[PDB]
Amino acid sequence: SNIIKQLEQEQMKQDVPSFRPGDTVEVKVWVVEGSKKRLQAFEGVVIAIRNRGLHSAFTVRKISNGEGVERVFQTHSPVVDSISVKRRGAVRKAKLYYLRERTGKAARIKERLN
Amino acid sequence: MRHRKSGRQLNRNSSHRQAMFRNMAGSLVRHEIIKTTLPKAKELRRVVEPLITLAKTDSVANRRLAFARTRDNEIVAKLFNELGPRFASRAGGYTRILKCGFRAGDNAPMAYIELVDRSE
Amino acid sequence: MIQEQTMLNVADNSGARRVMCIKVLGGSHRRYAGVGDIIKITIKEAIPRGKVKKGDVLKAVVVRTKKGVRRPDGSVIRFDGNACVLLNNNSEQPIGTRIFGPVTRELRSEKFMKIISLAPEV
Amino acid sequence: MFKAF
Amino acid sequence: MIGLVGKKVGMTRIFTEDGVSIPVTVIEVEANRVTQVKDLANDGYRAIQVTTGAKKANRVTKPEAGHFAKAGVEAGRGLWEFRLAEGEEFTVGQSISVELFADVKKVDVTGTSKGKGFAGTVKRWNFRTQDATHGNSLSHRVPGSIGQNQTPGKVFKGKKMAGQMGNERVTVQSLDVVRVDAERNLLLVKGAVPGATGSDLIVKPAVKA
Amino acid sequence: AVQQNKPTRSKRGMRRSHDALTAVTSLSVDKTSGEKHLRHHITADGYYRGRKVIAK
RNA sequence: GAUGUCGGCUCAUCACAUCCUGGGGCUGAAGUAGGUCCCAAGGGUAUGGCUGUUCGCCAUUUAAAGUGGUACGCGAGCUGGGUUUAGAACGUCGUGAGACAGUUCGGUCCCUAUCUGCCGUGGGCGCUGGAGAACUGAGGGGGGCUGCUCCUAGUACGAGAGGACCGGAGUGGACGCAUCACUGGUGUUCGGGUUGUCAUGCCAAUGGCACUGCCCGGUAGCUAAAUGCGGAAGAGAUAAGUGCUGAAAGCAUCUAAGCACGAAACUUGCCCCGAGAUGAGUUCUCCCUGACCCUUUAAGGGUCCUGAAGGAACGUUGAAGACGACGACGUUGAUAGGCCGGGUGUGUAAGCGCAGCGAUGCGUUGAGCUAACCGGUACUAAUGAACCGUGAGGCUUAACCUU
RNA sequence: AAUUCCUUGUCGGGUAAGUUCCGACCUGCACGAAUGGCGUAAUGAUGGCCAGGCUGUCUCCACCCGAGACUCAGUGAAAUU
RNA sequence: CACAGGUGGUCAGGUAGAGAAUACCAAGGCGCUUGAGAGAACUCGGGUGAAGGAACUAGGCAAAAUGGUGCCGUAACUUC
RNA sequence: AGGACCGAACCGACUAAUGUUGAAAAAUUAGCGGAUGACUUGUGGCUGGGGGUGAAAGGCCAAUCAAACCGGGAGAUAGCU
Ligand SMILES: [Mg+2]
Ligand SMILES: [Mg+2]
Ligand SMILES: [Mg+2]
Ligand SMILES: [Mg+2]
Ligand SMILES: [Mg+2]
Ligand SMILES: [Mg+2]
Ligand SMILES: [Mg+2]
Ligand SMILES: [Mg+2]
Ligand SMILES: [Mg+2]
Ligand SMILES: [Mg+2]
Ligand SMILES: [Mg+2]
Ligand SMILES: [Mg+2]
Ligand SMILES: [Mg+2]
Ligand SMILES: [Mg+2]
Ligand SMILES: [Mg+2]
Ligand SMILES: [Mg+2]
Ligand SMILES: [Mg+2]
Ligand SMILES: [Mg+2]
Ligand SMILES: [Mg+2]
Ligand SMILES: [Mg+2]
Ligand SMILES: [Mg+2]
Ligand SMILES: [Mg+2]
Ligand SMILES: [Mg+2]
Ligand SMILES: [Mg+2]
Ligand SMILES: [Mg+2]
Ligand SMILES: [Mg+2]
Ligand SMILES: [Mg+2]
Ligand SMILES: [Mg+2]
Ligand SMILES: [Mg+2]
Ligand SMILES: [Mg+2]
Ligand SMILES: [Mg+2]
Ligand SMILES: [Mg+2]
Ligand SMILES: [Mg+2]
Repeated sequence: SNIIKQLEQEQMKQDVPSFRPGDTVEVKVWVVEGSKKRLQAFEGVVIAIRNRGLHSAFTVRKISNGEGVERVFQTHSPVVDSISVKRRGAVRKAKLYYLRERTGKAARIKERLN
Repeated sequence: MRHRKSGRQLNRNSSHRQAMFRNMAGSLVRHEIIKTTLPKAKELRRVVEPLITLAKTDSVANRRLAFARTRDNEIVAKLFNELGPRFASRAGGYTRILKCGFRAGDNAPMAYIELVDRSE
Repeated sequence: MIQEQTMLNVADNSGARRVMCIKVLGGSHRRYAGVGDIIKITIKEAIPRGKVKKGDVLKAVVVRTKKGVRRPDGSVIRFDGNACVLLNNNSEQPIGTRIFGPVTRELRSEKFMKIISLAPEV
Repeated sequence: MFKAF
Repeated sequence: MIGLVGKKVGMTRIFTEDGVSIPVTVIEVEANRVTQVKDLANDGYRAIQVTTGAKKANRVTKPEAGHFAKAGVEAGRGLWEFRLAEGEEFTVGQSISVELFADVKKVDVTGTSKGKGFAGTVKRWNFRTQDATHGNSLSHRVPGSIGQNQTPGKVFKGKKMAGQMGNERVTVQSLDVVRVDAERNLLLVKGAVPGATGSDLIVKPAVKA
Repeated sequence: AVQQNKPTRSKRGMRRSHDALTAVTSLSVDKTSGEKHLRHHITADGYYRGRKVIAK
C-alpha cells in the first residue's frame, strides 16, 4: 500500500487546523452561482470526526431558521476553503449523535478551559 | 463469507470460548507443556504469547492487566517473575507446536504446545 | 428518500402543515423522490382560512430530506426532517408566497427559481 | 389426507 | 488494439480544482515483455504472448524456463495473449510499458471477480423473498416453484438456482483513464474493477468506442 | 421422497466406487531414533527431527 | 386398493389474434394528434382503496399497464382468506330428525429425494511416448427497455390557435454487472459508560453472571440506500413496403431474365463458457539414448539396472472454498502466528499528588488500551527424504533427406 | 340486520380512492314480542371498523451471534421397492 | 426407552425486592452418555439497522412498543 | 364485605412458531386466562353398556364410544372384491 499511501499524501492539505468533537467550527466553502465564485460560511458544532488521511471527514451540526442541518465535510476537498475554530467545547465522547435529540438549553456544551 | 476474518469459533459461544482459553493459558504457564487438539493449540498462541509480551515490562499496571486476563495471581507471578525475564531477548515466538497423532476417543488431531525454553 | 405514505412537513405558507406522498412521479416503478423531485401529495392537516384545505390532492417538490443530498466532492447535507413545497396541480408553480427553512442548491432550475429567490438560506 | 367434495 | 497486464493496487480518490472527487482504481502496469509472437503462417492468427512481473526461479519449472529463455526474457507471473490488428507488429523480447495508454481515453478492464462461494437464489439472482410471517413455514427465502406441472414435466435449461457465485472472469467496459503516470508504472481509471486487491488485471482500449 | 424401484447391485457398487480409502504414501524416518512416523508428527518415543522433544 | 380445488405469494415458460417501442399502405392524412390495415415476439409491459375473491369499480401513475396456452402453469415450494367434516346461530322449509350454489362466528395443510430433470462442483478414463503452459473457436449462453429537456426551430405546415418529420446533445426511470474510494448499515473477536449481585482477604482495582445484563461509539470484512459501467453504433441477408430497367401482351407492368432500397425480428458486432468438438485440434518449451532371459515369436511375457521432466502427498495457508477443487509458500523462505513501528477506534488508564467534610474534580495525560488493517522482522511452525510417473515411443502409404 | 335474494340497494360520514365499518331511509325476497321484542352501565384470551404510538409486516432486504446442514472418527434407522 | 411429559406432602439461608416473582449466591447438587473440525446455500432460536412507517396481509399474524413507585390530574356514559 | 382488583404457587389452554418416521400416539418455547371460589387437590367409596354420567360437545365411561371391553352363538351373512 506504499503506492496508494504516497498518492494520497501528495494531495493532502497541509493547513488543516486542530479541532475536536464539540468544538464550534466555522467552515468557508466555495459556492458557484453562474460564472462567479463565492465563499459562504457554515458554522456549527463538530459532532463527529473520522481520520482516514486523505479520506478524513467531519460532521458539523447547526440550527438554521428553526431547522436542524448537518453537513459532512471532506477535510481535504478543495471545496472547503478554510476551517476556523470559533469556540472549544468539553465533551466526554468522540461522537455527539445524542445532540440530535436535544435543542435549546439541553444542547448546551461546556467550554474547554484547559 | 469469511474473507479476511480471524479467530476460530470452535463450536462455542463467545463467553465459553474466552473462558476456555483463559483456563488453557494458565495451564500452559503452570505446566510448560500441555497436550491439546491441533486447532485449539493454534488459537492459544494468540492468547498466551501476548501475555508473555505483557510480562516483559514489570509494573503494577501490567500486573493488574495480566490479572484481568488470567484471574490467577499464581500465573501472574509466574509470568512476571520467571517467564518475562527468560523471554526478554526473544522477539515473539515464545511457544512451539508439535503434532502428536490423533485422539483415540474421537480421532481428533492432537498436538503438543510448549514454551521454547523448556530445555533443562 | 420519499415513498408513498411518507409524511412530509410543509416549507411554505400555503396553509398545510403536513402532507402524505401518494405517488412518486417521473417513471414506472419509481419508488424514491429526492430533493427537487415532484411528488403527488394529499393534504392531511392544514390551518383554517388557508388557501388549501384538508383532503386536497396536489403535487409538491421535495426541498429537504433526512437521507440528505450528495455533493460532487462526496460531502453530504442532511436535515432533521422531510419538507416539501406545494405546487399547483396544473401549472406546478409554487402556491405559497414565502418559504420556511433552508433550501438546497439542486433546486437551481428555471422551474424552481421562484423557490430559491424566497429561500431564507441558499 | 385431503378431501374432495 | 494491444493491451497490457497489470495488478489491482487498490481504490483511491482524486481531487480536482473544480471541486469534483473522482474515485479511481489504482492499477500498476509494470514493463510487459513480449515472450512470443503468433504468426499467420505458423499459428493461423496474429497475436503476441507477453509476461509481466517476476517470480522466484526456485518455483519455475524447466519447461516454463525454456520458453522464457527462448525469447531472452525473465520469468514473470504468467503468460497472456493479445490479438494484433493489421497495422500492429512486435518483436520477441520487446518491453511494453504504460505509455501505450497515454493517448487512450477509455479502457476495458477484465479480471476475476470476488468469490462468494455457494450463494442462494436471493443473492445470486435477486429473487424476492417470501413473507417472513403470516404463516410461512420454512420457506422464507427458498426459490419456490421451478416448473409448470405435467405438460413440460421437467426443469428447463438455464433455470436460475443456487450455486457458485463470483470467482469468474468479468469485464468492465468504457472506464475513463483519469491519469497515466509512466514514471511510476501506474494507471488510474475512474470507477471500480473486478477482483480483490493484488489480483491480476487486464486492461485494453475500449472496444465499444 | 422414497424410491419407486429397488436399486440394483450394480448401482450400489458404482456409488461406492469413490468410497475407497487411500493409504499413507510413505512414513518419514527419524534421523536420530530411526523410528518410522507420520511426516511433521513426533515419533512414538517422543523424537522429532532428531531431538527428543517429549520427555516420555 | 385417491390425479388435493378457488385466490394470494414465489418462480416462471411458450404462442401472436401486438398493449408499448420499431418499419410500412390507405385516410373524409394541412401540422400536432388520430382512425384502419399489413410486417414485426427482441426487450419492456403500475402502485394502492374496497372485497377471500379472479374479475370489476375507484384513486393516482406509465412509452405501455397486451390477449391466451402451460392439470383454468406452479400446495412432495409457501399460504389457507373462500368453498366443503364434526360446534353454534339467523332467515327459510319440515309435525319432526334435519335441510338450503342462503347467510353468519370458530375450525390440525405430513413426507430425511432412489430415478428423470435442473443449478453447482469433483473423481476416473480417453485424446496412441510422457510432461508444463499459452491458444484456435465448432458449439452454447447472457445482453437487446425507454421517458423528459435542449438544439435544429417557433422553422415546414396553418387564417389562426397550435406546431413537426429527418438529424444532434444532455439528463433520468426500471433492469443488469462489478467494487467498498466516498456516504451509511452491521461489526456478541476493539474501547468506554452504567444497574443488581458474587468473587479475587479487605481498600483501591478487576473478573464472572443477568438476551452481548442493559446501552453509547466503532477496525477489518461483508453489504445498499452508496458510485462506476452496460443496452449501442457498424455490417450481412430480409419482412411488409417502395423502386429502376423490362418483355410475355407493339401499350402498360417492381419480375418472368437482370438490378436498388428496406425494421428493436434473423446472421454478426459486445460479454461469458467452450477441443469429451471421440471430428478429442493448434503453437512454444521440457524429459527419458541400459542389460538381458523365455516360447504360446508377437503392438508378447518376465528379471536386473534405472526413476528423468513432472506430478502427488505432507506442512504453513489465502480477499479460494460445503467437501473436492483453485491460488501462494515451505529455510536458497515473509506462507501463517508472534514480535517491532505506524495507522485506526475508544476518549484523559492504573498508580501517585492537589483541592474538597464528601460524592467528585484537577495535574501527571489526548493518557491507557486497541480484532481482522498498513509497512517491516526468521522469533515459532513450514524436514533430509520417501511415494507416483520411466528408459526414445505401432502399422500402411506418400513426399523429401540418401547409399 | 348473525335475518335483504335482487345488492357493492340509495343517501350521508370517514379515505386521494371504503363490496367492510358507522348513521339514516323502508321497496322487511323471508324481523317481531318469554322457542321473547327493543334498550342497556359493567364485563369478554368474543365478531367487525377507525386512530395515536410502534416497529424488518413491507418497499428490500444487509450484517452479526448461536444450534443443524457440510467434513472426519464411532454407532447406526425408516417409509418404499 | 437411561423418554424435554405426568406425580401428593414436609424443610424454606444471604444481597436487592411488596414477595415463595426475578437476578446473583450459601449449604448442597450438577455440566443433562457421541465427539473433533469447518464457518456454503438453506432451516431453526436470537441481536442490530440507513430513509420510509402497515405501503404487508384475508386480518397489525408476528414482531416492536407500553411497563415501577409516590404526587398532580382525568371526559362522555353510569344500574351511582 | 366481594363467584371484587393486580399477581406467583396451583388449576387452565386463547395466539404464534417449532415439532409432524417428533424429546412427546397431543408436547416444547414466548405470550395468554382464573388465581377466597360454581376454586383446586390427596386417600377411599358409589353409579355398568341400550346402561351410567353429562353447567349438554353425542361429550366421557382405562390411548377404543351414534351404544365399552372380553368370551361365546360363529366358519353370522356377503347376488360384492
Ligand atoms: Mg459439532
Ligand atoms: Mg453472558
Ligand atoms: Mg470468497
Ligand atoms: Mg406446520
Ligand atoms: Mg420461520
Ligand atoms: Mg405439485
Ligand atoms: Mg417427454
Ligand atoms: Mg393407486
Ligand atoms: Mg438482433
Ligand atoms: Mg390450477
Ligand atoms: Mg393453492
Ligand atoms: Mg377457512
Ligand atoms: Mg351446498
Ligand atoms: Mg470496591
Ligand atoms: Mg386503512
Ligand atoms: Mg348500517
Ligand atoms: Mg326470530
Ligand atoms: Mg369468562
Ligand atoms: Mg459418519
Ligand atoms: Mg441420557
Ligand atoms: Mg426463582
Ligand atoms: Mg451460522
Ligand atoms: Mg429501519
Ligand atoms: Mg396489497
Ligand atoms: Mg400480536
Ligand atoms: Mg416483545
Ligand atoms: Mg376474583
Ligand atoms: Mg406456556
Ligand atoms: Mg390474578
Ligand atoms: Mg350435533
Ligand atoms: Mg378414551
Ligand atoms: Mg348359528
Ligand atoms: Mg366369515
